[PDB]
Amino acid sequence: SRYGPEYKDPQIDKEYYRKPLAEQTEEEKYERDFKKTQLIKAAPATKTSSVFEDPVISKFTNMMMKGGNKVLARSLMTQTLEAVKRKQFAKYHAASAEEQATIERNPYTIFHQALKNCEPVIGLVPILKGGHFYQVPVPLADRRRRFLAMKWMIAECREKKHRRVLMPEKLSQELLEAFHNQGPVIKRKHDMHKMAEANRALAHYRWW
Amino acid sequence: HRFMEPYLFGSRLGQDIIDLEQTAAHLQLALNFTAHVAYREGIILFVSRHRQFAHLIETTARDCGEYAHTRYFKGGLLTNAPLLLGPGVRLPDLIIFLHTLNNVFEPHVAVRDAAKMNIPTVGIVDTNCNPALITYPVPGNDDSPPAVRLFCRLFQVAISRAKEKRRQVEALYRLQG
Amino acid sequence: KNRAARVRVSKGDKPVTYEEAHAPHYIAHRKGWLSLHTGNLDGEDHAAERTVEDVFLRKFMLGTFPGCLADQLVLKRRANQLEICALVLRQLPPHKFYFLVGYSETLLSHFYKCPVHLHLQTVPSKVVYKYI
Amino acid sequence: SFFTKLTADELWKGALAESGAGARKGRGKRTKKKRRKDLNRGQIIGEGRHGFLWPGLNIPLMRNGAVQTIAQRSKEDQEKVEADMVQQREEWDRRRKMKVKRERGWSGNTWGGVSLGPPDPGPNGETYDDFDTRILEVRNVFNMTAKEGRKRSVRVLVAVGNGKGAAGFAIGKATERADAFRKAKNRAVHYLHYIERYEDHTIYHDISLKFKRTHIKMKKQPRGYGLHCHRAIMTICRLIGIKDLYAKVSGSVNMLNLTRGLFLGLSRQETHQQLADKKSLHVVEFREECGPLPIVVASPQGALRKDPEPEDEVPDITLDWEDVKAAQGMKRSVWSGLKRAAT
Amino acid sequence: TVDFIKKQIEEFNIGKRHLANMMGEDPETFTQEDIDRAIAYLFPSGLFEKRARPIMKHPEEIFPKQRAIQWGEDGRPFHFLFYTGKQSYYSLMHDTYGKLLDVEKHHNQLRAKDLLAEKTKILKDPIGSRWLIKEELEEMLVEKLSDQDYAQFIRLLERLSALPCGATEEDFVNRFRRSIPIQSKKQLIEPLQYDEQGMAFSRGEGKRKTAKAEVVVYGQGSGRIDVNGVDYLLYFPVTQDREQLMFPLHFLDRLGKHDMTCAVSGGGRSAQAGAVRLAMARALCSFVTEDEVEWMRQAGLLTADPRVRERKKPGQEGARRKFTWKKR
RNA sequence: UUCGCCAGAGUACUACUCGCAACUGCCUAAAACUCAAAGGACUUGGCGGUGCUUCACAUCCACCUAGAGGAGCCUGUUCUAUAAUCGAUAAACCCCGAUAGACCUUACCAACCCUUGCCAAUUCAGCCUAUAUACCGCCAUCUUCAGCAAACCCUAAAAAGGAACAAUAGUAAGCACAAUCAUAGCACAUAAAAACGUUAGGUCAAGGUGUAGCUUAUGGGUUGGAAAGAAAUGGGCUACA
Ligand SMILES: [Mg+2]
Ligand SMILES: [Mg+2]
Ligand SMILES: [Mg+2]
Ligand SMILES: [Mg+2]
Ligand SMILES: [Mg+2]
Ligand SMILES: [Mg+2]
Ligand SMILES: [Mg+2]
Ligand SMILES: [Mg+2]
Ligand SMILES: [Mg+2]
Ligand SMILES: [Mg+2]
Ligand SMILES: [Mg+2]
Ligand SMILES: [Mg+2]
Ligand SMILES: [Mg+2]
Ligand SMILES: [Mg+2]
Ligand SMILES: [Mg+2]
Ligand SMILES: [Mg+2]
Ligand SMILES: [Mg+2]
Ligand SMILES: [Mg+2]
Ligand SMILES: [Mg+2]
Ligand SMILES: [Mg+2]
Ligand SMILES: [Mg+2]
Ligand SMILES: [Mg+2]
Ligand SMILES: [Mg+2]
Ligand SMILES: [Mg+2]
Ligand SMILES: [Mg+2]
Ligand SMILES: [Mg+2]
Ligand SMILES: [Mg+2]
Ligand SMILES: [Mg+2]
Ligand SMILES: [Mg+2]
Ligand SMILES: [Mg+2]
Repeated sequence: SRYGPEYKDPQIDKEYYRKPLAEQTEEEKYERDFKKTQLIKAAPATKTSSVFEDPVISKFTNMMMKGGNKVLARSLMTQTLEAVKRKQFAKYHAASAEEQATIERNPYTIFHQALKNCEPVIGLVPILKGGHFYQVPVPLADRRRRFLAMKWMIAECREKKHRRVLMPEKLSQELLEAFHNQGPVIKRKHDMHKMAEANRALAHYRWW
Repeated sequence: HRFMEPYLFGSRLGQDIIDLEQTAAHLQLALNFTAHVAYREGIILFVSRHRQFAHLIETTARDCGEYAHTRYFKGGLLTNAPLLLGPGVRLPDLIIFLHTLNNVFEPHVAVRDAAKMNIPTVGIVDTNCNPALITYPVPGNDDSPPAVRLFCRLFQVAISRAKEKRRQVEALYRLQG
Repeated sequence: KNRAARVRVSKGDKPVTYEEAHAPHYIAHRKGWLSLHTGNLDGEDHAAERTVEDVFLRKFMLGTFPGCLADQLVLKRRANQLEICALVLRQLPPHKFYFLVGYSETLLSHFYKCPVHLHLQTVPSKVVYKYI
Repeated sequence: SFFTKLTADELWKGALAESGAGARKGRGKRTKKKRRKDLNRGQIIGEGRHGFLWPGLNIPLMRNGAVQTIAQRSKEDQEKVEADMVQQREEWDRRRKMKVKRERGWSGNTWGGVSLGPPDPGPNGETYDDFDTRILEVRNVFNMTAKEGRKRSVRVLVAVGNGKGAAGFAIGKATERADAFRKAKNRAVHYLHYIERYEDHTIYHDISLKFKRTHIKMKKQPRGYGLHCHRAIMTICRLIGIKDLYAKVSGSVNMLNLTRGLFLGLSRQETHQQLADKKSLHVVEFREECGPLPIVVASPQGALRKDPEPEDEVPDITLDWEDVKAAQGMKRSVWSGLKRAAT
Repeated sequence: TVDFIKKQIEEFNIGKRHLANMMGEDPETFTQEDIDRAIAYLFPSGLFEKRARPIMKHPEEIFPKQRAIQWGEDGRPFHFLFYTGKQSYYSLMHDTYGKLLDVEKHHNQLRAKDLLAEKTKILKDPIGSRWLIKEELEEMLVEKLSDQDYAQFIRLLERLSALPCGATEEDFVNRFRRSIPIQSKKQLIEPLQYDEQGMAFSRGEGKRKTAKAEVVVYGQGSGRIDVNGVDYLLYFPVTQDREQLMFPLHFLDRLGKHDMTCAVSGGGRSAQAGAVRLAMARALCSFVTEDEVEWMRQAGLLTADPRVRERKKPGQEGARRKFTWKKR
């Protein structure tokens, strides 16, 4: 709240500024952006101009952090990506010439595909009608869908692992499972979809 | 209005016509009374709530040297004088109504307040006006630009002659001794 | 509702002085302190020894000048000598004013073992700042 | 133990408890007295219980041209001074315990009919010294406010008059009784009626008026019949200047409506001069005592018509069973012919 | 109250002469700023509200504008709009409408004669002209005003300005115009300095969360950062702390083209990195042209961080976390 | 111009009569006894599980995070138990008076001593005796709600209300809000402020106190003790990895 309503959100993209002359529709916005005497917020410490960082990676690291220990969560991402990489490399080196053209070695792509596979399509909202709560199926927003996909995996890896099992190793298992659509988070998703299909007839209770 | 029956000549296909015989008979007394107050150093105020000619009313009043009120009439203007205008003020000795009705088509505040404060009121009353409280009513037309300009010019010259003849009367008073 | 050092608003006829018209949350903002000394500083001492004398001076002057005290005392403390600035109504004759000022300037000095100055400012009446 | 003492103002503020939490809504008034005494009333500064005489406070500075030293009164002189300061307290208590009395208007514990004094002068400088006012009605009206609940406003209906025929009435309402009295006095002058009084003692003609729900019948009365009217109409007519009148009120006896109807009827009178003007005929009074003598009261100024009025063999008048009973002597009620006090 | 103000005038003048005598300055050259300094020295009242300080100004500055006498000794008011409540406001409105009608008649005659010699003077954007607020109209028209009446007056001024303007009415409207300052928020660029046989030298200051940082930048050296006498890798073992350091350099493509020494005091591990980031951004302005400074400030490198720790409040836990509130 | 009714309310579209194809019925229709009221319309608050618009920004849901209620400990209450304080005890009490209990603190109790007994004096001192439902001083609450309110004016009477901006009776000092000030540059934010009143809200035990009560005692000193938890609960700390 220390930032007033006049303060606007900063822009981190370098390519946005490096080529101003190639377009006029976007040329017409940034000159007014600074000619309107508009103040700009300070850039957050978590977001930088790195080419190796992803907003999805940063969000998933933020969601794992317990308390305020950010370095521990950053580490846990380090070993999670490293373990996914090394397990995929061990699988890479044990196959025949045909499978190396299909097996992916990129942890970022594997993580993004796992999140897309874990992303639900429809959600449920409790609606009170006649003194009882009915689970009405409702379309979810993109941010809600991705938040559910992320939270389901984090919750599953937090509780359904053995005490000797470490978080990066368990997450490396479930990432490869969710990439191929064989993980328990996919089962949770399909459970929500089935419970929405069973109450499809109750969707008329929604008024929006 | 129910009280305009004696002040009308008849009805020309729905539109009522005001006879000008009693209009002129009333206007003679109206102008005489207006001129006498100005002659005897009286405050004369033109009250008129009509958003078409208000500028003309302030121009006429400024040329006459009298006062005007054509804007929104406040509540305790004439009654609560020691508060709205100043600690001790002089109430207007005569009120001229060019439009007895406001924009709501209700009787004006000043016609009631002048009767409350015993202030003479001379007024141009239309067929929808109420002349019961106006001391000197003149049945006429207040919506025609020529009619209102005629009335404004008549009341301008009535004040001008009164003031000038007061000045020559004082000039002869000085030569009396 | 806060009620400390606050005179409540009447129907609109009470005369209130500048000191009483301001709530305690205005001290050092709109009005100043009635007493000045060094004991309330950071690395200084002997605050209570001066505070007890301050309270005793308030009460003693209130009793010494009965009904003619306009505002509260201003107690200045500067190099072993304490000055008392008072606002007094012109109810007593100057002969009785001069008896009491000379009485206090020696009684207080002999009771506190320190020089005491007494300065009186005579006002025709209590000066009113807010509504009256 | 000296630092435990406070200021006399703070002591009294707690002693009287004028700002108590129970006295706000109205739970108080059980012991309806709040007296605060100033202890510094007759306290000379220099005097003390030891009887010391100080040259600056008690005794003058110089005597016989020489300076006075500190003295002390003798035991008996100090006792004489003590007796004086004690007897001052009995004198002040004698002044305090006596109540200044007040004229009763209609009863010993009502505000109706009491004198309130001349009203306050106007802003331009007009002073109403000949005017007199009397309280007609007092009422503790209550309103329902969200926070305080019962809001008590004293409302008074008050009429003013000078005795020369000009009188009026108005209502003043305020939180305080004194403020309501002042408001009524200052607002009654602005609404003044003029009452046409025939020969300055009685009304011109009998008036039978019908107000909202109050019927008033007033009959013209002789010189020897002084104000046998209602107890409020008598006060109003005493303020107006009417000395001889008889009035009977029937139906509702509401004070506000009674005053409004009385003033409306007294203002709607018809003068003999206006009757002569409107009928173009001479107004001739036939006194019972003066026999058949044609006493002329008003002359029809202007054109005097020679055509006489249609003589009605049988008059079509609006009679009343009350006055018919009075004329036929059937009024056997014991409440009509009693002996009452004078005006 | 006119005579009271007149006496205050002479009292203020004699006080000004005596104040000049006290200070020993020339009373002829003694001005209001000198009065302010003299009062601030003689009467050093330490109060947080500046209006409570002792002030000695001109009586027409201290006292508000007083209404003049509205009527003569015969009782007749001077102005013809006295009985309207607001004689000054309604006179202003009447004059504005009279000039509007005059302009309308003149333009009608010019159009009848087929003469178009007027121009559009309504657009005063390069001057930064604005309309008077209710306070600026209330200091002119001494009597109190209303918001709706002020809006009516402004809307009438717009109608007047939307018509072909002559000579006098433009000047009449110009007194109801206020000029704004340049809201240009461009920063001051520190000039490139040369110190002791060293080229491409500059300095920067940053502060974030009680951490003060000074950065000394050389544009002629290789890419390295020396923090408090030790290397940046040793001082910031965390990857994010070094990402903060690379954030200003990578944006301007000056990674290996500048040699920098950072000295930071206070704060924690990330507060020092943020302060060094801000100082480095403020220092790299000199080595770049103007079009990239705006890109950088729009990326957020040149704006400080006012996100500071809030003070704990009594009765609460962490200045927001309240105690366990039991309903029953 | 007429006809039929109306004499406080409850008793009472009742009992007893007459008449009637009606036999749990219809019409006419009292009295004993009880009260000083019973009634009609209206003004303003308050309320509405009436209805319609704009909302909730830590706030109701939709939704996010960390916890309580489960265990141990600390501590505060309600209960039993003792010779053994008191007050708070719905939001607005429960690590609250108390930023603080071995004697002191301590006002509680049991044993013992002194009674013009702190002060210059006082048929005087002294009382933590009762009344917070007499108070002042200090606060909680609605409450980051905006209203309160002196002097006036108006209403075909007035309990009360007072507004139409192309304006239809409203001016209005002042207290609030707002503004300003502090967190040492602005902005934001925080802090602070929040009037009149509601809860007869808390405090005679910070201190003084009106009233009613003690004076070889309900006053003043010394010593020793003020446990313990069958059990219930509130708030925190430690964790359950
Ligand atoms: Mg008309
Ligand atoms: Mg009696
Ligand atoms: Mg009666
Ligand atoms: Mg915390
Ligand atoms: Mg009966
Ligand atoms: Mg029936
Ligand atoms: Mg029956
Ligand atoms: Mg919540
Ligand atoms: Mg915990
Ligand atoms: Mg537990
Ligand atoms: Mg207890
Ligand atoms: Mg209790
Ligand atoms: Mg409670
Ligand atoms: Mg003991
Ligand atoms: Mg103990
Ligand atoms: Mg005791
Ligand atoms: Mg209480
Ligand atoms: Mg407001
Ligand atoms: Mg009213
Ligand atoms: Mg006001
Ligand atoms: Mg500041
Ligand atoms: Mg602000
Ligand atoms: Mg606060
Ligand atoms: Mg404020
Ligand atoms: Mg209570
Ligand atoms: Mg209690
Ligand atoms: Mg006590
Ligand atoms: Mg007690
Ligand atoms: Mg417990
Ligand atoms: Mg707590």
